[PDB]
Amino acid sequence: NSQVFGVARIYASFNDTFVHVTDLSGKETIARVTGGMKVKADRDESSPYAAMLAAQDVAAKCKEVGITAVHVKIRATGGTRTKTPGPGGQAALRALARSGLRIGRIEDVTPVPSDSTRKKGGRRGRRL
Amino acid sequence: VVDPFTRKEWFDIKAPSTFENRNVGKTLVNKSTGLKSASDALKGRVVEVCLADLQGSEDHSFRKIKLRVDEVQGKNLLTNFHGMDFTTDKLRSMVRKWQTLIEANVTVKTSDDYVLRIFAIAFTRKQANQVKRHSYAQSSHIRAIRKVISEILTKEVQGSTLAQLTSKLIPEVINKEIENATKDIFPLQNIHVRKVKLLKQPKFDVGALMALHGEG
Amino acid sequence: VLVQDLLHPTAASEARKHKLKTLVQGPRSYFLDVKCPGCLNITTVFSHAQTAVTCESCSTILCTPTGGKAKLSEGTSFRRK
Amino acid sequence: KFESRKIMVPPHRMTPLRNSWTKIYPPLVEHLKLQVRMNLKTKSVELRTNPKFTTDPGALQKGADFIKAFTLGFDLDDSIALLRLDDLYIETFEVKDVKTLTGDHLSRAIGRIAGKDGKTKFAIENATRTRIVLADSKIHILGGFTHIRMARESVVSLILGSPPGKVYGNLRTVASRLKER
RNA sequence: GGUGAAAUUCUUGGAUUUAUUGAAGACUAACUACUGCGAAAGCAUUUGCCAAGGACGUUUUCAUUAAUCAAGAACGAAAGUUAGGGGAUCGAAGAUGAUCAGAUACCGUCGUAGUCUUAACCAUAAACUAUGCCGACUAGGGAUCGGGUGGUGUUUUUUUAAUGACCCACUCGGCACCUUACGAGAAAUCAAAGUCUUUGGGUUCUGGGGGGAGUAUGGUCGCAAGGCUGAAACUUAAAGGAAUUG
Ligand SMILES: [Zn+2]
Repeated sequence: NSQVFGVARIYASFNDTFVHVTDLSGKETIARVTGGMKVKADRDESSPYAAMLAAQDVAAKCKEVGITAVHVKIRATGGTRTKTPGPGGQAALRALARSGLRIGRIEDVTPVPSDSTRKKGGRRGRRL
Repeated sequence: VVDPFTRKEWFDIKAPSTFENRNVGKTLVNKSTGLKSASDALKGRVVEVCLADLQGSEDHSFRKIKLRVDEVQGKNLLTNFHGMDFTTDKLRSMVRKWQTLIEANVTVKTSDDYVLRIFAIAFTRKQANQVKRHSYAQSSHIRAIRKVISEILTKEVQGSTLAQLTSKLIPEVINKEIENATKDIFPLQNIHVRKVKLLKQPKFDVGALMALHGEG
Repeated sequence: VLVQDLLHPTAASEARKHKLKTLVQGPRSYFLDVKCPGCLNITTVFSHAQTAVTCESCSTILCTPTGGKAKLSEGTSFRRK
Repeated sequence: KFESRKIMVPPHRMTPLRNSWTKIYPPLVEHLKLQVRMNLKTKSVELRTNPKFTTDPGALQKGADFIKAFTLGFDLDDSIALLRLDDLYIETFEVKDVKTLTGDHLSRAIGRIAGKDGKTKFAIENATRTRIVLADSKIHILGGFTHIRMARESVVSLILGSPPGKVYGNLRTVASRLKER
C-alpha cells in the first residue's frame, strides 16, 4: 500500500516525443528523455520506435530511483496547433504501461484556447 | 559525476482533515545545506490530486484538488485548499449538441479574508415526453438562471469560511440547491460547479491551519 | 375540395380561420361583467384589456394586462356579456 | 493488484455498441482475458485486471485502445485488427488545423475528402492500407506510422484545394513505390 | 527548432522541458444548427445605462396620408492614405540558408508597414440568392423560430390553486427543406425562373456579336492610390452557354 507515486508528462510533438517523470509536486524532476537521445539518424526522432526506447530508459531510471507507479498526463503541442496527441504519445504510453509500472488516472492536459490568436501559414494554410 | 539523487531526502505530504483519506503521497527535496534551507524551498508547492484518492468512492472521479503546501515539521509537510477543477474528459463529455450551455461565475470573499472565484456550469434537457429534438432556451431564461445561480453561490459562500465551503462542496449540496431553485424556470440537467480557485490570501495565521490539522 | 360551397362554410371551419381571413371579418373578443368580492359593483371590462382597470368601489384591482387576453386577478365573478 | 481503465462513450456510438456488444467482450475475456463491464448509468466502459488473469498489462492497454478506437466510429473488424496486431496507431486532426475554412468552404472540403459515394475516400482507403473516418469536422486515420503519414499528406492536400485528379495520380505513384518493397 | 533530406538559429552563463507568480495586446473555441437579428456591409463571454426595430394582440386613434423613384443624401468587408496611441500573435517589403535530378515535399528563421484604437479621408469586392421593389392568384407533406387562442391533456409548488417546461389542435409572420408538373425553360433546373404567340397589375435600372477597351479624351470627386461618367478609327466570322457520350 506504500507505493510511491510520481507523474509522467508525455509531450507528443511532430518532431520529438518528450517523456518526463517527476514527483507529485510538479517541481523537482526525476528523469527526462526525448526521442532524439535514443536514435541517431536525424529522421527517426518522432518515430514510435524512439518513443518506445525513451519510455524503456525512463522506466528503468524511475525503477532505480525508487518510485514504482506514475499518473500519466499526455499532451500535444496544442494552442493554435494540432492539440491532439500523435502516435509517438501512444507508443510512449504503451511502452510505459508494458514495463510493469502501475498506471492510473490517465488524463490529457493539452492547452486548448478560448479562440486565441492567429496561426502561421497565412490564409492558404501550412502547405503540407 | 555527482549522483544528485543520493543527497536528496523524501518528505510525506498529507491532505487536510476535511477529506476522508488525509495522507496523499510523497515528495522529495534536497538536503538543507548552508544558505539554502530545505524548508523555504518547500513552502509554496502546489500539488494536484484526484478527489477519489481522497474520498475512496468512484463518484468523485472527475474532480481534482490543487492543494498548496503551507507548513513543514519533522518530514511532515502540511497543506491547505487552493483550488478545484474538473478533468478535461468530463468537461468534453458534458458538452453536447442540440442543447444550451450555461456558464456563470462570481468573485466573492469568505468569512476570513480569502478571495474566491467560482465557476458553475449547467445544461438544458428534455423531460421524457418532448418530441421536439433540441430544447434550447430563450435568452431571458438564461439571464434569469445566471442571476439565480450567482445569488445562490454568493449566499452559500459568504455564509461560511473555506472549511465549511469545502465540507459543503464535497457532497455537492450546492448542485441540489440550484436544482431546487431553478426547476420552476427551466429543466436544467447536469448542474455542476466546474471550478473554484483562490485569488488573494491574508496573513498566514498558523493557528487556523494547525486547528484544521492536528488530529490522528 | 374543388366541389363545395364557399358561400355557407361550416361553423367549425369558419371559427378555425383567422379573424381577418373569415368570409366576413369580425372580432373574436368579448366584454366581461366582473363582480369583485369586496363589494357588489359590476364592471364591464374588455377581454383583451390593456390597462390595469380598477373599479371605483374599494379600488384595488380587476385585471392585469397581458400580450393576449388580460389575465384576471384572484377569484372574482365574471359573466361573458 | 487490480488496475482499471474507465473510459466514456458518446451517445451516438452507444446504440451501435450494445448492438455489437456480443461481438466485443468475448475475445477480450477469451483471447485477452480481462474484466469488461458496461456501466450505463455513468455512460462508461470499465476494464479491470487482476493477478488471477494473464501476466500482461499490455493486454489491458490494448483493450483500452480497442474500446477507444471503436467508440470514435470505426468498424468492428478493423478494431479487431488493432487488437491483434501491435503496429497500428490513430492520428486525429481537424480541418481548421490545416486551413481556417468556414461556412460552405468547410462543407465543400468535407465533400472533397469524401467524394461522390465515398469513392475518392475509398481511394485513400485502398492505396495506403489505412482506415479513414470523417467526423463532423475532425478526421481520424488508423494504421502504421508511415501509412498514416502518407494518408495525412494526401488528405491535407485534399483540404487545401487540390483537385482529385492530382491526388489520384500521386496516390497511384506512392502505391507503386510502396508495394515494390 | 526545422524539412523528403539539409542549413541558419539557441545551449554546459542550463537551451527545449516541468512547477509558482506577474505584465501586455488581440480573440471569444467546444454549445454552433439548412437556428436568430440587421437596409446591406455585418453581428457570439457576463453585467449596467442609453435610445431603436420587427412579428403578435387590440370592438384604440388619423383617414388615402400610398408604390417605385433622374436630382440630392446616410451607411458601406478587406486592403490603402493622413497625425496621436498601442504594439502579444501573424505578417506585404526587406534580410539572410540550402538551393540536393524532383519539390510530387518551390521551403526555413528574423522582421518593416499593417492587423488593434482614436480624429478625418477613400467608396471598391464572385458587395452572389450571380435572381430589383410593391401587389394578387395557383400544390401536397414533414420539421423549426417569435406571438396569440383552446385542452375536467403531462410534469415541478410542498398538497397541488398560479407561473414555467412539454404534448395535441388552430392561426399570424419568418428562415428554410423533400416530392411533383396543372404550368415554365435551350437545358441544368424553378411554388417562382408560373399565371407569356391564348403576348398589357404598378414602377426604376441595364444589355444589343467578339476584339480594340474600361482604352483615348473631356468633365468631376479624392492629399494620393484611384473612383464615377466614358468613345471612335480599325479589325474579325465567330463568340458563348446547357446536357449526353468516351
Ligand atoms: Zn380594480
